[PDB]
Amino acid sequence: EMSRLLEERIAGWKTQTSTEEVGRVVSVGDGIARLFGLEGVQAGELVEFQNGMTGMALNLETDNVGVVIFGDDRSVLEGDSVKRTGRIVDVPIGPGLLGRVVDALGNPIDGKGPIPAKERRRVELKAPGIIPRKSVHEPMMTGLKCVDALVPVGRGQRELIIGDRQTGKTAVAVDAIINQKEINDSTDDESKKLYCIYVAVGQKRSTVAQIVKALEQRDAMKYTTVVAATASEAAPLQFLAPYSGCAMGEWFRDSGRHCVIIYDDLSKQATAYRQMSLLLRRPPGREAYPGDVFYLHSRLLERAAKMGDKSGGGSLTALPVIETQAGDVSAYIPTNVISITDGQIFLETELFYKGIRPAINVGLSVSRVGSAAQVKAMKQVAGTMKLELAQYREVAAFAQFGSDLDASTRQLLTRGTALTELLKQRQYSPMKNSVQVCVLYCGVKGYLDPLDPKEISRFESLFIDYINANHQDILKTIETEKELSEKTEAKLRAAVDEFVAMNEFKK
Amino acid sequence: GRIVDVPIGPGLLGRVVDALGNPIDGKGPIPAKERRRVELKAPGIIPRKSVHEPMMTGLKCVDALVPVGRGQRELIIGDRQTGKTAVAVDAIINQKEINDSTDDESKKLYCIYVAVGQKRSTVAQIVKALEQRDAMKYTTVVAATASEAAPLQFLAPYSGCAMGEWFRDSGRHCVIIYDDLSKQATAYRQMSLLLRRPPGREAYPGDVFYLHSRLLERAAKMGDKSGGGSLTALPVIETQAGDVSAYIPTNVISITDGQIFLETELFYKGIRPAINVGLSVS
Amino acid sequence: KISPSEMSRLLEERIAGWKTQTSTEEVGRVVSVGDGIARLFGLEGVQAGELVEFQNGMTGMALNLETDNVGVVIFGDDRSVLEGDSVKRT
Amino acid sequence: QTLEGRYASALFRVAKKKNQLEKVYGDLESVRNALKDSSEFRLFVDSPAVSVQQKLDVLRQLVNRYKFDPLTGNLLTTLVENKRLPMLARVADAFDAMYRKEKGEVKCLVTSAKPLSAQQQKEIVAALQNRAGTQARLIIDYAVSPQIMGGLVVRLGEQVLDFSVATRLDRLQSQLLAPL
Amino acid sequence: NHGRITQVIGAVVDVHFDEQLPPILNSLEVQGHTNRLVLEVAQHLGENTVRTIAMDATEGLVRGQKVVDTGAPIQVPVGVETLGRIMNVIGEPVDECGPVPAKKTYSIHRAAPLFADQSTEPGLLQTGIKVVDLLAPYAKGGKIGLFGGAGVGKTVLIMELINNVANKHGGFSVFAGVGERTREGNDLYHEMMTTGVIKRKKLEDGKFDFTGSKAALVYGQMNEPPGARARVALTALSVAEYFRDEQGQDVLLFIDNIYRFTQAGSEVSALLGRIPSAVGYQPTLATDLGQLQERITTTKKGSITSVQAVYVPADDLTDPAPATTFAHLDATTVLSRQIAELGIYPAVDPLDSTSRMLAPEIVGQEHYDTARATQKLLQDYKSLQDIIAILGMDELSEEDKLVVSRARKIQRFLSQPFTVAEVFTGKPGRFVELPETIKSAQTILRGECDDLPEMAFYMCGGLEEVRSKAVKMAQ
Amino acid sequence: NHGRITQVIGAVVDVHFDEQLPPILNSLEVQGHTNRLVLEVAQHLGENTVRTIAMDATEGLVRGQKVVDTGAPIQVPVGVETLGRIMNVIGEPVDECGPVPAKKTYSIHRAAPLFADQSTEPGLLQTGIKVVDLLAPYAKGGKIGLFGGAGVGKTVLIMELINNVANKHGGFSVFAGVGERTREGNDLYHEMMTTGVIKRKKLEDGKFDFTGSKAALVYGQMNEPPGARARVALTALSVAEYFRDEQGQDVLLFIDNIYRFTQAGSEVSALLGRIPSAVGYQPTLATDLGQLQER
Ligand SMILES: Nc1ncnc2c1ncn2[C@@H]1O[C@H](COP(=O)(O)OP(=O)(O)OP(=O)(O)O)[C@@H](O)[C@H]1O
Ligand SMILES: Nc1ncnc2c1ncn2[C@@H]1O[C@H](COP(=O)(O)OP(=O)(O)OP(=O)(O)O)[C@@H](O)[C@H]1O
Ligand SMILES: Nc1ncnc2c1ncn2[C@@H]1O[C@H](COP(=O)(O)OP(=O)(O)O)[C@@H](O)[C@H]1O
Repeated sequence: EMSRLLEERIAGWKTQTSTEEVGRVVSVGDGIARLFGLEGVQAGELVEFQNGMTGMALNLETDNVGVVIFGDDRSVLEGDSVKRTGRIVDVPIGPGLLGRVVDALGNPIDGKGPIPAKERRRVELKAPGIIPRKSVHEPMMTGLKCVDALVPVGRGQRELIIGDRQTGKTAVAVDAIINQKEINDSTDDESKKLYCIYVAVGQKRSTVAQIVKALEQRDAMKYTTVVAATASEAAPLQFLAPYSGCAMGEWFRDSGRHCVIIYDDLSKQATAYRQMSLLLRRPPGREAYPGDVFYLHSRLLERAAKMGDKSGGGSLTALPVIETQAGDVSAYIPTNVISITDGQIFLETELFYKGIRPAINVGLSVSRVGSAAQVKAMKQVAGTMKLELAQYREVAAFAQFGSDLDASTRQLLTRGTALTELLKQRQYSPMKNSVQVCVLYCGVKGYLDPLDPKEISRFESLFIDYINANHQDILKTIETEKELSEKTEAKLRAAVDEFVAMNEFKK
Repeated sequence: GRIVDVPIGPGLLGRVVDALGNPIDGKGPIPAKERRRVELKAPGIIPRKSVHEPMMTGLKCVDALVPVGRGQRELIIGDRQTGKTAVAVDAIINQKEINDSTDDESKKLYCIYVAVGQKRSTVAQIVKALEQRDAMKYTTVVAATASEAAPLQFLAPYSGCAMGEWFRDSGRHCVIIYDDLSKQATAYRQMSLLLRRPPGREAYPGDVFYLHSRLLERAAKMGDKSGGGSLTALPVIETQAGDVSAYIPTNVISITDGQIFLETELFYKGIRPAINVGLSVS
Repeated sequence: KISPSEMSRLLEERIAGWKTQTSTEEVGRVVSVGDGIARLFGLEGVQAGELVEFQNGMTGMALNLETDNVGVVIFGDDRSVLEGDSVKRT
Repeated sequence: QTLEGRYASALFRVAKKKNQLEKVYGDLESVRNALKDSSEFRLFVDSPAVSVQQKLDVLRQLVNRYKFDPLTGNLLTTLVENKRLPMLARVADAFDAMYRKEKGEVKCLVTSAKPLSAQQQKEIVAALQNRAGTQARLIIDYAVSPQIMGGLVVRLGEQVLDFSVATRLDRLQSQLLAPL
Repeated sequence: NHGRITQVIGAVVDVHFDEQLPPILNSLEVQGHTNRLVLEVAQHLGENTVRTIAMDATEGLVRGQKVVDTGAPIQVPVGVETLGRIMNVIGEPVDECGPVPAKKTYSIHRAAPLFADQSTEPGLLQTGIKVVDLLAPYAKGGKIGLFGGAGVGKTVLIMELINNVANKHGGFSVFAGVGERTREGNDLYHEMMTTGVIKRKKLEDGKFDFTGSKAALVYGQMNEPPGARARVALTALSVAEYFRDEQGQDVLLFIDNIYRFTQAGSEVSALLGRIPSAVGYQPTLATDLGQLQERITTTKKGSITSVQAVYVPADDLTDPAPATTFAHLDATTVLSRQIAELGIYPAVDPLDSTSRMLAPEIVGQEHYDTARATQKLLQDYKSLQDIIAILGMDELSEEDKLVVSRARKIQRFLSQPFTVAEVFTGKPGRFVELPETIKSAQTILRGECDDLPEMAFYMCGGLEEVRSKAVKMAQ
Repeated sequence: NHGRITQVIGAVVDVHFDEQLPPILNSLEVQGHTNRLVLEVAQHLGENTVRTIAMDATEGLVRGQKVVDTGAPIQVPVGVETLGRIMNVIGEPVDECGPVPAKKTYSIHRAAPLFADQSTEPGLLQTGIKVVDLLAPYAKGGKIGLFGGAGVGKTVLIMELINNVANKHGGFSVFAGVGERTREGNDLYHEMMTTGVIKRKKLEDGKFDFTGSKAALVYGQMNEPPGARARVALTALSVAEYFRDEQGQDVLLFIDNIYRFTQAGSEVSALLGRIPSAVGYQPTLATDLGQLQER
């Protein structure tokens, strides 16, 4: 009717009509952008700006479109053109990410090439339900004595590593990663192998590089992948990276494999969500955190599951990590995650400055699964260990009066101190399960009570080498039967007697 | 064209009604011919007199150490589950002898119980406790419960004062017990925030003082020319962690002729009623 | 939500083709008053921190320059200022 | 009151004073029709990629290339200067309503089913002697709650004369349930 | 009626109808979508526009998609066919056992019973727990609250009450989960199919027969939006109102984390355009709760006993949500972390806990006096905490030392090993009757157990176990 | 580009361009008054309008005043000529000794090192102090807190660390004053000129000769507005990244206080209208601290 006039004057009018798949930036700021156009855009859709930057179509207003930029607000200008990718925010998955550091969106950063691609599972998917899920009935060998004994981690669990800074959270995580090497190399069957994902949020890049170097050192990247969203990276990317890791693990969960994700910082994810909300003008709440933080965390943590018999049988554990402030667990975020998780591993600065490392408290650390995430051989020992440690914790208030107290109390204090000095371990030095069972047997059969505390280190080491040199048959019989029968028990007592004979100690 | 108004009279005695005078007992309509405006101007300085008559509460520590007159406004402030409703119910129950042993309406004391935010189970329990003792032929009740909308919760105490001004003006006496007077302020906050009015501190508006002053200045003792009536007031307040440094408790303490504090330490030590006679004054 | 340029005394000129924008950068009209603040339309050219002077002898400081108005703080009481009072720079 | 109300009042005023009413009325009607028929003029108005100078140039070329007054051009220049061009439609509607209200009202009206030319004539003449407004362009409708008696609303808001069966019946009943 | 989507903001959807609008609370079905997305109307805005809340995720919606109005609110089936079955907020079963072949459907939204149709009769419950049977007796046909933070044993306490009540109830029951762990949901389903509370039978041709079940299940969990979390309790209440209105039966109603019913509103109102209250909560925080609670009430037709778990964020009991909720309860039980850190379980604070069924006209005079004496003792022990922390027990007199001894003894005696805790505690469970609890408390107050130690009362039930444990500990 | 001012709200200047808007963080120079004013873009708003934070005061500014776009962010000069000098956030010297005749310039907003260009081998830093090297060993590429005011020997500790690291490791150093007292800056400058950390030798013509020194200085004075106290650590950090990247050295960087960086960030966020976080701090706190500290 009159379009000739606009075509004549504007000189480029006919092209700006198709606003269904292409749009135009209008405003920029605070990681948010406003576009005019893109009427056929889906919510949560991935969007591609002019200069290669990307974003998520978060809000679809009546005329404008509100977009979140996965980057810094310098590669985006008012006037820039915007396209539709036609798909929801997605990330690659499968084998090919193993041994690979990646950003939130599967883009590599270690400088070794591109990453192959499956059908690019989505990110904010819904968790499973009640029928395909299954209860947890098998362990996840972490390699820490106190954990595998008193706070056992299952296969299908969601357990929290909570503690102040410089307490050994990344250390627990990396020992849990390194211990899976022998189990994976010895099996060659993905139904028994356990993969892993390590998500860094707000973490120092040098620390991430050191972690990756220590894993390549110890050959612990054949079965792990890493997802880095560091302090310099944007807030949307920190908000994403956990979901990208969980989407990478959903492949194993749905393919019958087993896996474990370690979100090394969730408080930074929550800080970034608070940031995005306050920059989106949303109304703050308790500690300025919005109300969608519980939903934010539970969307992510409710995916960790043990699939059932008809859904393949796979599994996906989850070891989220939380930093506190002066040991306060009555705060908002710790309680929000404790109301989501099935356990707790607590870490202290008192024990970490004294020297007890790993500084895993045992009165505050718990586990809902419990004995069902143990083997019978380790049940039979860790039960007695937990009982004796409870007794020692009870009666340690009056330890200075040990001379005034009965022989029973002094024996309890001696056994408890021996166990406490036996739960100690070095950095980057896990232990097999049979070795753990042997050591805790030695500990709970009074073989360490008369022995001096400081000797228990070299004692333990020598004993380990002994049973790794002579009694390999015992070790394999334990690893096979998953039980301490009377025959293996007598063999082990004989070996312990031969060791205390052949070796000299302070007491 | 009508400003919001409610019926008044002795047809309310023995009956249970909502914020607007509509009955909910389920037995009959409201036989009252005269109405009265809900929000009204309190009486001024000249048509008043000093407080000289006592209001027998039935308790001992109250009647001895924190006495209450006819024309007073005494606050009952404490924590949850301390004996606030029980104090008011005993004040109500003590009057049946005084009323049975006379036919002088100038000496009988009628009663009004406004319940804001309460649950219908609790209101029914109270009505049952009163019927079991024949303590309904001189009381009325105004139930603006939680399912009942915010404006009804906001209007119920003014409706009670409207029902009591009939006694105050007609030469008779009266007592009115506002129960959960903080739910009124909750409802006002709710209304102003859904009407997009801007808040103050603790998200309340600034008109809370003019919300409670209008209401409590209707309690009064009139002179011998205006009949000689009276309207006593006994508001009730629930504090949290004993914090009386808050806004609503502070306002209501600052606009009352006394205080009756109630504590859980004294409630569990064995002192019941758990009235602290140091902080409590009149 | 309306701007001072959109009021129905100016739009009766703009619609009528009146181009009497010869009103200089020195003079403006008061638009709103309250609590020691005034809001003017015009004075495109006034500096921030500059002194301005009203009809009735008083003076004020221009602080919040804006795209559609100018914000002024008064060295006195608001009973003197009203209803399009002329404001001139110094 | 509103923004479109402001511009519509200003335009109705000036076009009644100086240029003419009918000219600006036809101009606004033509613009509204081009807006609702072209389907790209609307996007030209809404889009922010168009510069103010291209906007004014295309608006002046529409002025010259079409039967167009100077008042409407000044309106468009004002709306562009103040970022109010999307309110062209609303403004046009506001301009439309006033003129037809000045001249003659349109009224709604309800029956049960099709009446006859006879009682239709009676209805229109009765409503005309009631209005004393020489121009009346009405509506017919069918809602059967008011049983058959002719209910209506002569459109000025403060007169909804409820000549109906069921309504008078129920009002009477609720009246005669009074006590004594 | 057909409508179009115009705008989408998270869990909120703005829709435009042409001819005729739907009223509020009505349900709308989105058509151009993978799953069955349902929207519940909440507001009207003008321009024939309507605001709605989505019962699922909005990822994939388009400005232009089509919506159909069902003409009525959400409808959940009712009958004896919902028994022994799980059902989400929209009534769809997620048990993977077939559809729900129920004749009649009820609306999620119903007005509460009136004032005249209420019946407040004082009864008691046999929970088997000492603390509540003694100091906070539970009311048959009333509301009960378990207030607590995170990790204090609410879910464990509810599972114990289920084991000790529902199995010994006979009537019907319902369990709602509003933001609880799917793990414990599956665990409850399997424990019910074990204990016979749910009696599933696999007919041939893949059919199922839940005949014999005595518990319904409604689950809207943490993996759900706020709109799908703020409308589950209403579904469960409809399911129970069917029973206690038509069937006339007495029902139980366990609810897990009612706090989410508020949290959802708090993460929705900001998107609905409402001004936030003190801590970001709603202005409708009291009415949205009362319209839920007033449907829970004993009446002349039937009875609802109710057991609600109330979260306490940041261990702050002064929050507006629990503050409001305190006014609606007939019985209360406040769990504490200071008491849980001592290893006492159930970690009930008997001073913040209370009830209305403790008066001498309901429980006897010996029960009343024992409870009040215990409260006096525990308050007298609380009053010495400061001076004990600073100076020590040696400063105290002998009456105060006796008080401290008996208070620690009765603290440790008010601890019970449950049956559901055997998996991570090992020790078997101990049901405890009321006269036994009362005799034991009487003796501990009198002084017939001062000779015993303090750790002999830990997890023993009655006193015969305590004396046997003191004997064995003497060695 | 060339634009015009449209409004002035304290230290928040809104500017309008006709075409080819500048990106965010770019620099803009105001034209038409003394005391050269520079505005850093921070936000786009529509209508071809942008928002900017000023590095100096806004008194005497006019609407419609002309503005030029430099086409890049604040660019500080770098080189061995910046040794011994003092510089403000905009690279200008404030020591009254001449201009910085450097052959290069670096932006103050630079991306951090990637994951590939990072050393996995940690190593100590040989300071030369006994208690330090014994009980609190420093690290290369590390960040060391220093809790202490005056009356303790902090300035002397600083100068000794500088001198020893320059003698042994051959590395240069940088000192950033984030909202410091002016007399304190004067005292530090004269103490350096006394102790030999700076070598300011006069020349015959009347110029100065900043010969072999061991520390550059970047000062954002207290009298400067927020935005300078916020982009000073970044200025010094780019000055140090020059030595790290190109010269290939192990350098130092002393920061007079890191709390004033946060003060300035919170101020800037309040001016720009961002809703403050828990204790008034901005919502971009950890993000900005990471943008700083990951370099
Ligand atoms: N079992 C251990 N044995 C020896 N050294 C240990 C042990 N655990 C931790 N350390 C030391 O504690 C320091 C911190 O290590 P780690 O990175 O694991 O802490 P973190 O929990 O990640 O703290 P943050 O995340 O706040 O940096 C390291 O210097 C480490 O060498
Ligand atoms: N003199 C008393 N003797 C025995 N018991 C009492 C006495 N006074 C109060 N109680 C008990 O105090 C509890 C609360 O009763 P009441 O109805 O007064 O609640 P309240 O103080 O109004 O607080 P709230 O309404 O918030 O629950 C009840 O358990 C009651 O039995
Ligand atoms: N009867 C009990 N005896 C000993 N410990 C218990 C008992 N019940 C719970 N605990 C502890 O309570 C904690 C979990 O309680 P639960 O109510 O499920 O958590 P939440 O309140 O967050 O839902 C576990 O650590 C569990 O070991």
